Amino acid sequence: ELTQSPATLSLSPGERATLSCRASQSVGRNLGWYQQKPGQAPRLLIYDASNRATGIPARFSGSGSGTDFTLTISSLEPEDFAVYYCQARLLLPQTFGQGTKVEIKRTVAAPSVFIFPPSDEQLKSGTASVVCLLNNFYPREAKVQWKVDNALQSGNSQESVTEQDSKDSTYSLSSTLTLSKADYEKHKVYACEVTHQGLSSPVTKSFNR
Amino acid sequence: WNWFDITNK
Amino acid sequence: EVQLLESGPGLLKPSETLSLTCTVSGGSMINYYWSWIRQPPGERPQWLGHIIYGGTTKYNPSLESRITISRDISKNQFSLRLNSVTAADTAIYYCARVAIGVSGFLNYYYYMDVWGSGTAVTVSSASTKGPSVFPLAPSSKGTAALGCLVKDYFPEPVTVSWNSGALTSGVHTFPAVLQSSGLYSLSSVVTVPSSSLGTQTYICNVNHKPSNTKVDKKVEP
Repeated sequence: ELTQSPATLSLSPGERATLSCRASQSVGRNLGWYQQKPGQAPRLLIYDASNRATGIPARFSGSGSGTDFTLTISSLEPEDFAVYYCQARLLLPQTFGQGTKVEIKRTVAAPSVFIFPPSDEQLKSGTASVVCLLNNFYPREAKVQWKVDNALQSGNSQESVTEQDSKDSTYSLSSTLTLSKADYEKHKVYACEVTHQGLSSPVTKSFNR
Repeated sequence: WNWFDITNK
Repeated sequence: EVQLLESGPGLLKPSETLSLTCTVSGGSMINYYWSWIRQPPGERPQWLGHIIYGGTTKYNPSLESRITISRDISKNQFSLRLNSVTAADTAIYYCARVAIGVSGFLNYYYYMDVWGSGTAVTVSSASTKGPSVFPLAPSSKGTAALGCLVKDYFPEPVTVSWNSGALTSGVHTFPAVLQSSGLYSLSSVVTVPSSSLGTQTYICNVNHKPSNTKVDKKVEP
């Protein structure tokens, strides 16, 4: 199979990106690179190791043969921050490698944290969703934990993370804790606790029902 | 390639 | 410009049969192979199978039992049938052109050089339902955050705008998550000046077309 490394490259618009793909068994010069922008289909980028696909910008090049292949982007442009996949022939089970994501690097930014109680509207319907927002942070790795009257929670929350913001290259994350109205009514303090590279120590936001 | 699969052995 | 367009119904329940068609425009079908690929959320693309100009097929062995690909040259189309679907067949399906050719003695090259647009296929026991939209009210405690919780809808997608799309700065609309219930949920938030919470109106506009549902929610302190 194909092994891509690293999983993520964090670089500035302008810098050189170097992406690796190693095939377990030799494939000659018959490897391709594909680019995928979020919510778009993949597109062919380089084929036969080194051939720009029709239309692909001269800043994109490819090298290697047999076993070790490299995709180089001489000087990154805003539109090149995307996921790149390799693929050689019709190898199975996995015809494509796992992909390398090229993200915009920026300065560290800590999350700004907000907690939202369930609305009376939702409670009327018999359910309480409690939402914690971690806003505008970088890098993407962040930890969030819920505590209810000081007891650590697990299993009753779900999180979601945005793609990098187009203007400020940060991420944001929501965590939603869900429980029944009756369950909600038997506790007082709802809190989320946030950890991140940019927070000297963890930040807690909470309310009392 | 059009009549016999080029990706067979 | 050769163009591929996927067509066919995308909402199925388990045990049912997926049936999609690709229509090729701007080019001939001869001298290329014709593939179906799919990409589940957050995963790499998976090659499903292909057909050749002559009609011979080849399938991914993990689908062998349930898949059929066919082609109609006169109609410039080829098709996918996938039987006995499960939730695991949920994905964006793409038809794609494959540039093929001889490379070595008994070697070949294979590149998916023209992709179609993709069609979202959902397989689920859940039934179509429009969302409920709840306020995430700004805290009573410089910058404030507020939002809308868009809860319990099926299938994807919904759209969310703020003040008819006039408010875009500082807006984040999160990816949907699938709940244990089989319905989706997402939140949309915005940060704004604390000073505005008295004077400025903030309204999230939510649309869910699979249910013809369209809701405006005013979010107030």
